[PDB]
Amino acid sequence: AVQQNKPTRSKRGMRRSHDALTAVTSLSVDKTSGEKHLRHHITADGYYRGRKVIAK
Amino acid sequence: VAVTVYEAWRQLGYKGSWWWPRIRGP
Amino acid sequence: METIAKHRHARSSAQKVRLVADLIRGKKVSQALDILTYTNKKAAVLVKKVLESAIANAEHNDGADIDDLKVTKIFVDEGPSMKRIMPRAKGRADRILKRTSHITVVVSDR
Amino acid sequence: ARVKRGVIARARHKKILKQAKGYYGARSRVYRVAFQAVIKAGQYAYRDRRQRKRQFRQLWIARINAAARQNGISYSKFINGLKKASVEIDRKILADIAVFDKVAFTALVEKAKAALA
RNA sequence: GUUAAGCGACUAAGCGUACACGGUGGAUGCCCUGGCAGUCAGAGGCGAUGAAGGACGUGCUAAUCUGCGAUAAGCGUCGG
RNA sequence: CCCGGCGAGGGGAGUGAAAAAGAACCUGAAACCGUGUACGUACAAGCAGUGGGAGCACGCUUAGGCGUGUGACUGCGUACC
RNA sequence: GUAACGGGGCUAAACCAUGCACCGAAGCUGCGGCAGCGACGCUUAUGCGUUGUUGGGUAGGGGAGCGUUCUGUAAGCCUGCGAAGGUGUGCUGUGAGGCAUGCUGGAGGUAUCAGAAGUGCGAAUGCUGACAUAAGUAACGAUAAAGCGGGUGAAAAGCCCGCUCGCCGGAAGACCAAGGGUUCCUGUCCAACGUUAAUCGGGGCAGGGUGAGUCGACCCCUAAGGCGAGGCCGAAAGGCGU
Repeated sequence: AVQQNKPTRSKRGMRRSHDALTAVTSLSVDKTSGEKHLRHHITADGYYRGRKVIAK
Repeated sequence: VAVTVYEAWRQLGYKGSWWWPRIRGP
Repeated sequence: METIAKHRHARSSAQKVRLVADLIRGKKVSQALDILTYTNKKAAVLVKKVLESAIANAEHNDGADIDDLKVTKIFVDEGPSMKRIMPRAKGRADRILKRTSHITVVVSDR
Repeated sequence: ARVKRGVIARARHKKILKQAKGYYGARSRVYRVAFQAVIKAGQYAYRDRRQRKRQFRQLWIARINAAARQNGISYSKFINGLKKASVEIDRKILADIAVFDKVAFTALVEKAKAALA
């Protein structure tokens, strides 16, 4: 099956109105090192909730 | 480097199909 | 003061890059950087490099104090395309487009 | 001896496309569609230049009828009386008076009613 | 001041039209040591003393054109 | 000289009458794709215009009023060869 | 799907007879403008007046025009104080059109009256280039299968080391011939190529690498068959043969 008429740029724009992205809206600050990270994830140097995880 | 070149191929098709019965045959 | 950085002939379709572009339109640079740090997209890397280059340009050539910059304008244009050939069944051939894009970022202390 | 059609064609296409401003979609961007749109607009303008007069006379008659019934008589008998009294005021002026001057219209109604009776 | 009844601006996920500024693309104008049709002259053939046409070589030189042939971008002699 | 991977691409400085003449290089139209500003649009049914017409914005004007853009609501109206 | 008044509705807003009003078309009249054809006058010739009348149109016939590129008038006229071209705005004619001017551009253009045409594009499943749509959709090529630690690096699911796991094993192992022609090995690079990334590659660039009295070609001998001095045939070209 194929189209019978060329759809317009208006219809193309309308279909894409649900395609936008969303930001994380917030980060967390570690208690000791003070760096930022996602919640429930370790920091870039192996810190999590003050403790010092492996940091390989 | 950073210079690009190409060509084309246009052998089209070779018909001979419609292996099913005719639309409004005899 | 207006400062500009550009990336031309970037290897990505403009439609895919425009999704990341509007996440930061109108933000302060400090939060724009960390927004771009945590988006899992290929285009985020390109946009972040352009933004950092623009900040460095503004700081070195013209006046300093990156603490008062905002992203005033940002837009993506379409660059030239490369054409290739992909074979299909029964001896047909198809044309493939490899699209590029241009990226522009403007920052301003005002 | 050899003549190139480069400049004249562009001039004609721009001339046509200039008077298609404001039309929706391809009707203001593409020459083939815009040409048909402009022709049809011309035809419509020619026809409406005649429909306008009918529409306005209709509106005037409606307003005069309303005012006359306000004063206690219908449109048909009103203008019959005005003809019998030999008054030549036309319908545009009558409608204007009916809206903007309530006393002169009452005087006209009195005169028509007197002539008719 | 409180109750009722009536009437009612401010939204834009996106979309339209107009204008301002851009991108892509290579039309238009202006060019020309490249072609086309002629007039007036010239010459109407080259080859067993090895032709037409080629292969391989040849430089301070990787390559490719232009010359040249183990005397190989050249050797002698007479003139400019 | 600066950002970057001792990148690609940029921003300054300098040459030049001109770099919006920077080698993807005279001039650079159209389709097509974007960013910004004004107006309209989430109770409304069809060749998308045409006749009538509030409201809003901007400019001029000595009020008077004009000019430009948009266009709620409403009569008529089934492309071209 | 009401569905045999266009609807709502109607006991007159139905039917018959009589009468007077009004609505209603690009028809007719009023006001302004254009053009054709006559008649009569003036010029007593172009033309200018008085009137009367006409102006829907396919196939088709007749009459007047606009614009483009070249030659003459042209060693003239315009133009670096800004030409052709591009892009806006404002005037003007019944039309094809014309004129003026702001921005861009950076060296050519042509009154007037004549002459000649590769002289005007929306359609031909027309020709050539560029760019859209479907759509950021279908697919990424055998269902033999992968897990972890270390290294290098701007960046490691895929590269290099190590330990496990799985697959083939009259092959998916090892030699040749035909065919190909540097794909072989080392160092360097990641633009393009690899259906993803790539630090890797049969990719880019630069060096290196093939050693024969006995292996094989060449060489001696002939098969099928080819060519063939003389010869026999055949308009020529040629056919068949010792």
